[PDB]
Amino acid sequence: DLADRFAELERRYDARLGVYVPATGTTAAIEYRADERFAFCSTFKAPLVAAVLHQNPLTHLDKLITYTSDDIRSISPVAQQHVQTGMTIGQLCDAAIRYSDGTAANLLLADLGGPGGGTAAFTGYLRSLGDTVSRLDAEAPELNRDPPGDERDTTTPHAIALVLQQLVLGNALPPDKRALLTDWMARNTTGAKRIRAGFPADWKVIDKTGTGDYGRANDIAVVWSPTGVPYVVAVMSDRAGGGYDAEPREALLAEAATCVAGVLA
Ligand SMILES: *C(=O)[C@@H](NC(=O)[C@H](N)c1ccccc1)[C@@H]1N[C@@H](C(=O)O)C(C)(C)S1
Repeated sequence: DLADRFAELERRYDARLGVYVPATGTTAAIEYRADERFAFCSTFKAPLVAAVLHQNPLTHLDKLITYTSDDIRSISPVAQQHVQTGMTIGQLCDAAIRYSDGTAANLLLADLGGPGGGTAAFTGYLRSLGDTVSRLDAEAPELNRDPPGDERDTTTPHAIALVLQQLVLGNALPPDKRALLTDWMARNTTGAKRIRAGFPADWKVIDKTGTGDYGRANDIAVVWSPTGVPYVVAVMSDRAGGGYDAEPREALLAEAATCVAGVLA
């Protein structure tokens, strides 16, 4: 039984696990702790890129953004290198999704603009998609640090899956912008050991990960069967029992995804 398997994984990893797969043509929704809040961590970068794409003409991708030494405040594998040159909006989107670059995401939040360095506008974008649950309150590095249970900087597996479904499968974005987001997630470099590890190689997987303090490890994905039937998969986890420095455990997500894949096969 799925719920039993998910509970077994929680015990194995001393973790809290949340899973949501929306209902489809012939499958019921899969849900486990799906309405409990979990920190977004870097998963917010996927709808962030959607918001920036939606907000602007496509060629806003070519706008060069400049920044400085004091802007590097978080893991930023790509932006660390381009302080002098600056990065285009398209480069920032690419880095935010594919390398989970924190500076890139902070700069995208500032591009979106408005109160809270862009976090209010980000939240407003989610509200426009019918998500009355999620909230972003801080940028990097703070957004990954809220104590377990705190509602700041949280979503739920259910909420984020419905958002991702609209962005990738539905009509939240026009086809050209939708393809940009989809391709960046398809080319993600950080997800090999999470949802991807749970699905057979002949399933397509696109995803965006997040990792945070208190053992936080998330992954949100869209997967397509070998015959092109898509499913949205959100898996979220934390390990409050280990305190702030608890190690995130990717294997928990790989195992959860393997269980989901077994049901969807
Ligand atoms: C988003 O979740 C980001 N997380 C962090 O910057 C955390 N402070 C962190 C936790 C563990 C190791 C390094 C940083 C980025 N997204 C993560 C991910 O996509 O899983 C990351 C580890 C690639 S950094």
